Amino acid sequence: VTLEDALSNVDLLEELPLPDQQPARYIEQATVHSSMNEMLEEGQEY
Amino acid sequence: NELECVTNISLANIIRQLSSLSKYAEDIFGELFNEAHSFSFRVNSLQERVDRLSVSVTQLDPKEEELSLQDITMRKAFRSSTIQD
Amino acid sequence: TTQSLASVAYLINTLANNVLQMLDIQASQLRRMESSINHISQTVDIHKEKVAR
Amino acid sequence: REIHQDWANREYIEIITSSIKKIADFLNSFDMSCRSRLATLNEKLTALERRIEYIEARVTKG
Amino acid sequence: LALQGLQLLSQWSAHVMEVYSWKLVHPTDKYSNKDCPDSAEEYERATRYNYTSEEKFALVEVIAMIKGLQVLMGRMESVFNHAIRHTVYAALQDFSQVTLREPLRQAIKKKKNVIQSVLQAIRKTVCDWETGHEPFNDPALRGEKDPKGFDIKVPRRAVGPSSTQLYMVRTMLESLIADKSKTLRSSLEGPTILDIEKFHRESFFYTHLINFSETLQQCCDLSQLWFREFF
Amino acid sequence: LADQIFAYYKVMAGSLLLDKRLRSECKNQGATIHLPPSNRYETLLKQRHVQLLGRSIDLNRLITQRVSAAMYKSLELAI
Repeated sequence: VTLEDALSNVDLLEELPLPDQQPARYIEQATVHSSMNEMLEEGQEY
Repeated sequence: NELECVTNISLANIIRQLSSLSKYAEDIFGELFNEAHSFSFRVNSLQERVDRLSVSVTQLDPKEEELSLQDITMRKAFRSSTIQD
Repeated sequence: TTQSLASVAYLINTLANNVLQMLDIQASQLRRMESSINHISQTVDIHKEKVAR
Repeated sequence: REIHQDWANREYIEIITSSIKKIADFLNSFDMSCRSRLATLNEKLTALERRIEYIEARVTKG
Repeated sequence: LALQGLQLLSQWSAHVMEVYSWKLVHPTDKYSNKDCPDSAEEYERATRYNYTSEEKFALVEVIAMIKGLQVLMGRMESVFNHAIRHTVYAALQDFSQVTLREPLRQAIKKKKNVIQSVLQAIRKTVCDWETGHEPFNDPALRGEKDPKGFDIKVPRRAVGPSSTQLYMVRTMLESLIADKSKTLRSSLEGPTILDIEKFHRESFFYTHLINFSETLQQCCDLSQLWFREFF
Repeated sequence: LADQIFAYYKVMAGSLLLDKRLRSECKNQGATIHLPPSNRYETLLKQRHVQLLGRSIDLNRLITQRVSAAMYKSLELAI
């Protein structure tokens, strides 16, 4: 029910023996860039 | 807040990843259980066989043994299993 | 999100522990069987040598 | 400011994801170990079975 | 170390792919190779008879080394991720909170609003104030020289900046150094621009290293060694 | 792999029991019996986790079956 308890559970899980492993104006630019990327995802699919 | 909306979406995706991990554990555990249960069946069957063999062997009698020279090759020869996967 | 993770970890740990214990139990029983079978084989070949004598 | 709260939330999300990766790696390791042990058990059982059959074939007439 | 390993894996993959492609594009013939029969398909001469025993052994050794290094690097996923993200956060915060101070002060002092606006945007986009707000006693903002000083405590946590934030900061930062741009570069001193270029060239691989697993798997792609649709 | 492993092991076993004085005499006379080159098959023999398309293959079991068949065939041939 708390973050500390969950972290502890993970540590406990990790503590097991496992032998025998192996032997501005920039907004417009961002929008255009996003559009280009979207177009590219489709070109790769084609 | 857009940032607050993003964090909520990230938490939902994290819950979905937790479910995916649950399924990545469940399938492995089920396969392990199935194979170990088959192994347990084999072990129990061979344990029954072993106790039967022991109770049979503890009754042998050297004087009862009779050797037939004529039947020595008339007898079917024993061959071990040679199954290859 | 914090809760669910703890529950999943606990279940995995318990299940993993159970599986490990099952394997250990099986291996030990197999080892025990191997000893009885060896005793049986010793008795069998002793009887065969007695018959030969 | 919203930026600090976003950074803290990004800390939280990253910690959760790291824990997920820990669990996943552990699961993979468990799968790797358990299987090797199972293979050994299976081979031992197989050896016992054949040996038992040989003992049986050796102590029976017809 | 992680950067060097990724670069080495990429170099090995590039070498393997280049040699494979060159062999594919240059099929042999019975005149050159005696083992090749008179009758054979294009793929036959291209691949089967186009490699020597030593070449095949070298390819196998390179592939095995690549995969061994891949697994070894994967074993240290958590440590590499934590170290990379902590380093990225520390560098970004220290830069945006210390290195931009002198330039900002100079701009304010000489009334350079164009530089001041972008510098303030950069310092507002990424900087995380441990106190919850920008300091008010900073002498750089007022434009007058700092005493002797004015120690500022930069916080430390392990998290990489978001893709949008990193791209935005980089775009603003490399606009000041732009020769073409009246050039903004002409309004900045030498040491400040040198530090800015150093930071810009160093921060190129932040996005790649943040997604360490995807980058590592991409740098070791060998799936193109089996498909034969073209032939 | 199983065939070559069995052949190499049988050759090594045969060479081990060969008289050393006879080998020295043959070498002196000019009829040296070439020794079998060493190999690292043990690494493959100790492999139980061969992963291929999501399948775990116990190579050791298959090699064991093949060597058992080869040994039975060799014993029958000797008899």
